[PDB]
Amino acid sequence: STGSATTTPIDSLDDAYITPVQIGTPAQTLNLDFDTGSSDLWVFSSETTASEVDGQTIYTPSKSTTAKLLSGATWSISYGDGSSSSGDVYTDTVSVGGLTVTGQAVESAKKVSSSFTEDSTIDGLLGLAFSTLNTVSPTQQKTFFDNAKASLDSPVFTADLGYHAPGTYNFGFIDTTAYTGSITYTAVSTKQGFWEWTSTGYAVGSGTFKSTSIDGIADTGTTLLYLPATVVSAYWAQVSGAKSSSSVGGYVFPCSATLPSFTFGVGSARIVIPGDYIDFGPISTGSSSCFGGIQSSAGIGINIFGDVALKAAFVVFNGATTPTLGFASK
Repeated sequence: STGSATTTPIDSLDDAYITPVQIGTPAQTLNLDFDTGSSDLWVFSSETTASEVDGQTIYTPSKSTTAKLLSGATWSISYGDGSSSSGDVYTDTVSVGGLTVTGQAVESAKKVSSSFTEDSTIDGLLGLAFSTLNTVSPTQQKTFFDNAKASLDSPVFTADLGYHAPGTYNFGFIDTTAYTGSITYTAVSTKQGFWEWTSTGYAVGSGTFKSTSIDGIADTGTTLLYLPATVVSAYWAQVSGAKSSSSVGGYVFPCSATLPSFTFGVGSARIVIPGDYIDFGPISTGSSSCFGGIQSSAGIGINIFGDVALKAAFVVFNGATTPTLGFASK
């Protein structure tokens, strides 16, 4: 089997992407944030504290003839941005772009933090990291990809995120028309539960490539590119007037600037992020100070190849017995 679904930016900045997902019988369609940095499929629901729901579409398990309470199971998750959610668990039928999994754990939110409530466009998350990170207790549950894998034509999914435009998540096949050149594959460590790999270096604009190993994670659920402070300083030093602002929380730059590109290495291959992809717009409405799309990871503990980087590539998440990542230009 295979599946194919369109993923759409939630706003004019590409702050995140939503993909329609069918849950239950008859189908209830929710727009979920596919997140290769976490492993829980959770939704706003009829159980979510009413004051914490503000415009989202909810899953109502009592209206699904295939929903079953997973007795005794609870979940609770906290994300790198400080947001969080928790609740109980059902199993139900879940379909993405024509690919169906029966018995998928659907984690129903009883509580969500303010940033989720305040974002009316995201109805929940669909985790695509390794199932060892799933938070369900006392019986850990499998991701949608893990449950579908054995049925797929090939044990892979691909992320093809657009810049200010829709893109695609495919399951079970590699669309050879969606990228240019060849796909370069690189090793993955699953020891932390992430799609963790090592970039071979970077360049700023038309500058020379610096060969240096950069360990990080391929994370569709993080907006920006978070890299070591040395790398980030080298980038922003090429932008007149750019500075790190403790009050704003990162590098800012004059909105009048034209930004240089940023290149990262994948083995001997190179992925070029155009400068425009690094512009996240005014820090506040009407400001002439703009927020940068490359930021320091120094306060995180891990480097994160988020959407800024991934949307410059066609990315293969290869879930073979020994997982690997593939990157192609597009």
